[PDB]
Amino acid sequence: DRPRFSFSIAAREGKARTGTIEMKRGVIRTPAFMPVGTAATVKALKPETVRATGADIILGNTYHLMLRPGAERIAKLGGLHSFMGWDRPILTDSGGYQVMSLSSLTKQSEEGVTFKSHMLSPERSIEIQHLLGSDIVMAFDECTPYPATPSRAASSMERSMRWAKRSRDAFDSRKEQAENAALFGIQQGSVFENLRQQSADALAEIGFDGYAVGGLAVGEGQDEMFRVLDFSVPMLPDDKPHYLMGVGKPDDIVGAVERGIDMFDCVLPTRSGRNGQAFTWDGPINIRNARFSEDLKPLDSECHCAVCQKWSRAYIHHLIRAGEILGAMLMTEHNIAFYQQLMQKIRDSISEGRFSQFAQDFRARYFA
Amino acid sequence: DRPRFSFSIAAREGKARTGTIEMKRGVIRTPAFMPVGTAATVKALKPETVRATGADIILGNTYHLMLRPGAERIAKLGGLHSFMGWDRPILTDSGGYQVMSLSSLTKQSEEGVTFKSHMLSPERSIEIQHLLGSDIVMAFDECTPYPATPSRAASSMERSMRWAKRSRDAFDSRKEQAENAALFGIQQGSVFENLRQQSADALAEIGFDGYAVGGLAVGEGQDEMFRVLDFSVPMLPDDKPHYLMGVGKPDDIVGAVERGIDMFDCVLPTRSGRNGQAFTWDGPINIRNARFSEDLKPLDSECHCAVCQKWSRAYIHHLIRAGEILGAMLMTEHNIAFYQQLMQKIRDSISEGRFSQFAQDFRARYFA
Ligand SMILES: O=c1[nH]cnc2cc3nc(NCc4cccs4)[nH]c3cc12
Ligand SMILES: O=c1[nH]cnc2cc3nc(NCc4cccs4)[nH]c3cc12
Ligand SMILES: [Zn+2]
Ligand SMILES: [Zn+2]
Repeated sequence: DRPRFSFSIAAREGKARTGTIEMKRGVIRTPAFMPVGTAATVKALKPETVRATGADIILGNTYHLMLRPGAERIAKLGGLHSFMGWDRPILTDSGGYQVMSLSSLTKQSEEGVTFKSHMLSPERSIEIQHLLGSDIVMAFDECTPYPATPSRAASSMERSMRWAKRSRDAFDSRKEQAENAALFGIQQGSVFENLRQQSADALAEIGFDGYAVGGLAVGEGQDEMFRVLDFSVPMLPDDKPHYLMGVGKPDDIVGAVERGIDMFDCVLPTRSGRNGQAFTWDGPINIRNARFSEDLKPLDSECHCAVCQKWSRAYIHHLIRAGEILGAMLMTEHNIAFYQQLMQKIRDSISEGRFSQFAQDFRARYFA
Repeated sequence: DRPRFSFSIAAREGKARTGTIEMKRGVIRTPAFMPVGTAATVKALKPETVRATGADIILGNTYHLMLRPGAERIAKLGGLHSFMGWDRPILTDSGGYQVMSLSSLTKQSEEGVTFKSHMLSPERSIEIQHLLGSDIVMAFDECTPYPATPSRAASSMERSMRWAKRSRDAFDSRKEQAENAALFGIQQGSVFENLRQQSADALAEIGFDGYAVGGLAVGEGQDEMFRVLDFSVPMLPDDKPHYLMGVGKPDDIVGAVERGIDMFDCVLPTRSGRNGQAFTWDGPINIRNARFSEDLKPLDSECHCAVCQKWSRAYIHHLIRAGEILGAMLMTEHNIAFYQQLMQKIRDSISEGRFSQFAQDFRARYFA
């Protein structure tokens, strides 16, 4: 039987790593991309389809779920896995990020955040994630807005570290959760090296199963994000997974792996898929464009997904233009599959010591 | 290799029949329910899922398709079957019914109907259905509104019979179509027995592969519809399929089979599914109802569909309330599967000479 949590690194190249996270509900191949489940569903996909794309784990947003059906109700119904029909690992977010993003009349304090649906404390967040039956639980933090002054970034980071300790204690106080789930801490500090160091030190002292880099992908742009990752990731414990929250575009993922990131999530493949954007190895295309109206080729010429085996650009163009549900289904399946194929190529190239070459080849073609 | 068209009756009970239609693209078990494909998709379902429910044939609406992408474009892309990924038979409607329903500034004449997208003649309709690559082609007719005076019903029916002859000639003039597809005529005459007789006589004189009962399910109600079917269906050639257009609710289907109907279509399982209505053997339920919020039972206790094997009422309730695409997917798959299971029970009971008993048992439970 698999352990609660075991991260093993099988191969390395520079700062990049490939390996596995073993958990009770399954094995996660790293670097990993986690499709996002909002409101207990990866939009427009049955869980079996999500698995068919290659996903080992999904991210469950807790924000909508804690509102409806409610964490308690989901617990009564047997937990999130049973509820939505996904039996593999689920990483849940804390709910606090989207509270700041989607709620109104929010009021912050040292205790937590109070909000009106469109009080969430570290303790309540951990409890909600428990009630959902989360496999990987995120500490409740505060994502510092960008740009931030050094003073405000420091104050925000310091609060987040206090909340990280509270998250740790709440998690540990619940026997069933502590024995069956894992807990990740989140590094803050904006773009400031000294604050990032203090945050990493605080998190490592508390001790977590994995470490996220927070406070990025919030408007700073790729150059600045990469610059911050350059010094921030080496501050985290090497022997634990590194999770870059909310990232991202294919090129962002490749660059982040080059800098030591092991885990990713974003709504981009799902959300932009329903909007008409399809990822290809020659860069993204918008299937709504009239140039695809009679194009019999698949979305991507090399993609192994079921959509590219069966349907043409012309048909998917028609579906998206017509507002048909099947359009969203096909675009989303392809995009998630593309992301998983990207992760597989990344893992294989690191394992073979040719990831640097892959990154170069990928960029040359993707941006040709 | 299968013939262009062969209808064989394997068993009978009263006016009810069960058998098969053999065509080049596949065999159709009768009595048959045809899921409706609007804009080249059965809403929220991949074709493989439509087939998995038990469907042998789908109905392709031509109205939206002749507007976008256009019949000519679909022909250039290889035809409707290739376009949407359904390789089994497709019955196409003439496009005229929805022109009267969905278009504005329509102008009728003996030549056909002129309309503004939100001239369609018998010849153009048959050509469009050819360009789509239809297996069963519907004659272009006029659905007389209800109620209709005897004079207006007569004039409308007479025009429809003239259009039926024009449809026949257009179909026969095109070698590829005449050799590979079938053509159905449509009986009109409103609720009037003498006009129904004249219409049946006219259609039989022209000669068709199958005969539809038109002009019903247009507001008359079940009692009146059944009364008209009582005298109308026996007027049609016994050795050819009988198709009741636009029907319908499960009880309507059962009663229509009792009166000699072999083929059905309606948007009810697809459309009402997305709205929240789920069919069960104990009658329809609306999954949005709060009473289902914590109900762990499947949509129906006996249903063999994949949805009822995997997901609870509680989950589907949540999805539909949240406006999630997966909600529409699951509801539609179940409803279409329910309809196919109904047709299977009908076919089996006729084959076993116990259909009368089945109809009684069905109604007693469905309306309990
Ligand atoms: O520090 C963080 N803490 C907890 N959750 C996060 C989620 C995050 N998502 C993004 N970027 C993606 C976006 C989602 C919505 C606006 S930007 N950056 C993120 C940072 C954090
Ligand atoms: O005589 C007909 N001719 C050609 N198409 C039809 C389609 C039909 N669909 C219904 N009823 C279902 C409805 C669809 C829209 C409003 S009622 N009745 C129908 C009658 C006809
Ligand atoms: Zn693909
Ligand atoms: Zn079912």
